[PDB]
Amino acid sequence: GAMGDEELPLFLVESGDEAKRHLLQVRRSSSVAQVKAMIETKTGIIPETQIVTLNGKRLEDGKMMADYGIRKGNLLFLASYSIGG
Repeated sequence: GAMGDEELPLFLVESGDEAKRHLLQVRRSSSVAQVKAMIETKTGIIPETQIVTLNGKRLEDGKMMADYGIRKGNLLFLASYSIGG
């Protein structure tokens, strides 16, 4: 509606392969649920299994980027659940 920057950039670093890098713009107030929603739009990995991690912190449900005190174009580490057993 008017001039103003709300959304904030981000950096996706695949844990399995550092070569896989993807910069995505998402609001800080955006919760990991919506943020990861985009992460799926680019990677395709189901959210329920997508384990993202901020600066030493783990991405929880309902938690917003701002909750982690992130910054414009903050670093994010992408991960995925494993079998183990």
